[PDB]
Amino acid sequence: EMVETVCGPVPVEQLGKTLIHEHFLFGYPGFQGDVTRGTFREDESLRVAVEAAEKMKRHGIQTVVDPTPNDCGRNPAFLRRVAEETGLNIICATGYYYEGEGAPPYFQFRRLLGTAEDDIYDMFMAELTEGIADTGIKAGVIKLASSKGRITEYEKMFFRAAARAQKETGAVIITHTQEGTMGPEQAAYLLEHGADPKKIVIGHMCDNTDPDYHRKTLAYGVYIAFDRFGIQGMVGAPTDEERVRTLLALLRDGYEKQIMLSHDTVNVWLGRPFTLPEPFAEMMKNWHVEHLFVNIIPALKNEGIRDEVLEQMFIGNPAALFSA
Amino acid sequence: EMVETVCGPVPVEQLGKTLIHEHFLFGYPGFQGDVTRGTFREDESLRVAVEAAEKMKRHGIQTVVDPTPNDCGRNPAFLRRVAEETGLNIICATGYYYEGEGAPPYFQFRRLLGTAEDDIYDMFMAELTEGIADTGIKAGVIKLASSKGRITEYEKMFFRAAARAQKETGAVIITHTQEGTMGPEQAAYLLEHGADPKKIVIGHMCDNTDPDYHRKTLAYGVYIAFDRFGIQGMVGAPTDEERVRTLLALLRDGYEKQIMLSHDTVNVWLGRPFTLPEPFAEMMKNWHVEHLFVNIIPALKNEGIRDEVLEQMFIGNPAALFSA
Ligand SMILES: [Co+2]
Ligand SMILES: [Co+2]
Ligand SMILES: [Co+2]
Ligand SMILES: [Co+2]
Repeated sequence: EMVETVCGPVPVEQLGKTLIHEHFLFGYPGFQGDVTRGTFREDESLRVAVEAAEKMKRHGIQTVVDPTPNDCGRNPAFLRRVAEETGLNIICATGYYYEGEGAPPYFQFRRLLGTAEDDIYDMFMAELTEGIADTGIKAGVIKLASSKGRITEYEKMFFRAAARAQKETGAVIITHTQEGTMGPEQAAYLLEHGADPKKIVIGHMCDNTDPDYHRKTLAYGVYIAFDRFGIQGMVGAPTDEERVRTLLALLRDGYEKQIMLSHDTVNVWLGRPFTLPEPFAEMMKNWHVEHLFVNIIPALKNEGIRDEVLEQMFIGNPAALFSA
Repeated sequence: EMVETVCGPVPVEQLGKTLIHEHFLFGYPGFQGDVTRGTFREDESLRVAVEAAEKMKRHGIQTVVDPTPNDCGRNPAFLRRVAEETGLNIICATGYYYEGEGAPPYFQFRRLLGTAEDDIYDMFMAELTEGIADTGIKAGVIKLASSKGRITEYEKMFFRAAARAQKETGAVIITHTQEGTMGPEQAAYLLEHGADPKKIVIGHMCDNTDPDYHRKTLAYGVYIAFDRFGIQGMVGAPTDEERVRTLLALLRDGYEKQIMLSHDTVNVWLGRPFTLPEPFAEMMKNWHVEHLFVNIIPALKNEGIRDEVLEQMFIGNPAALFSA
């Protein structure tokens, strides 16, 4: 009946309205090497992160799951500062990213030593049950990620280790899927290694616009997340209009007890600042923590989606997910 | 007349006996994610690094070039602690590793933004002429690295930026070659982009046992390094016996003014500790900073190599390399 947050154990019944997937900080692996020109400005970063948290609170959000991977600049102590300042519950993750935006050399080397999968399991257990570094903060979810059209040999080590850790702890698993691929495959592979579908959220499912793909994933009894609302503009990637269309089809089928919504925001980028080209920037303008509440939810309600269904997704589902 | 060390400017004439390629600290990208079980313990690490420095001093070494890449745990302030304690000159690098043991996502993303190559040049210039982070330490070399059988599109950004920075600063370039490939190609590519061959060291040349490959590289007028003595058994390394065989062939051809020797030690590993299996462990037993002096140099002298040739490699060559 408890979940580990960056401020310690909190009753699951008190989580309330939740965003299942947002980042306060995030950096692409390699950002650390660009420290001279891409300094981490902690004060300004905290101010921005706190402002984001306050924007969430204004729409009734009480809890955020921040699944920033261990190799992507995860900073539990920083998250704790945000939570202490705002009263928001923040749940962090233990896990590594997928190969293309991860840092595989370290555990690839340990794989050559023959200990990598066991080391990963040990890491998960340490961070779920003991604490991260010297912070005293425990992770509340395991973050998994796969590549485009493939769960690689490297990635599979983490999947297997995650299943082992989940069996021992009852921990929630949150995943990344790449470019609308591998949803059913992730669910199937985790379940074959004994993971509990009621403790799994298959992420970035909104990237795929074919509802049959979602239904294949939902068939495993897992949660799915439409967690990238506001991200638009890349070549073959979907629009919010497409995301909403897909979501409406699944709600019509009665899948609301398996669906959660988020934005996958990056409120503070680690490394050097950057700007997107003007056409791309305009397309990305809705990518912020208020977008679900100001734009998407009103659109769902315009289509006749009832408040009880919306409450199921934002309140009921996180409560059920984190409950034994 | 001067080179930047971790303790500031030192006259090139005062560098004396030098090891061209050793790591006080090193981690494979991703080590940061295993912080809980693999925390950097600074007091013990400093004790070990200081001991390594004292071992090198006992054999007359006055200077070490530590080319730890920016994405592999480079810590200039730590190197400065070692140097302040021991009086050893330590010269550090600016650069990123090759793809397979690097963290490319960050600069791959900036390549997509259209700024990466200019950003890398900016970083090199900042770190060579201003300082690394808030340390006040300037790098004295640029570290470059290529993959097996090719210099990738990613890697080439760094090669071009390095040639540009060299033209501007006169900085020395130190390279990594992967599995005995791309020696000639690196030299050719750098010179094509205006780099000075008398300021370039093509590294890991000892991995290749065909002296024609070395002669092809040497014809560009660059330095080469047999810089991995002690590494045998693993990663396809030749044996030290094979390294010595190749080296003797080149010294007898009269190439001593273009050759330098080192071990490429990792004195303190970043991340979780590890042990090699007993067969591998035994093969790697000589991989330490005293090996060239206790074992290899005596083997060379047993093969008729004179003190004047040895002094050319360890004293004359580094002095020439770092001189205008
Ligand atoms: Co993701
Ligand atoms: Co994310
Ligand atoms: Co190397
Ligand atoms: Co090295």
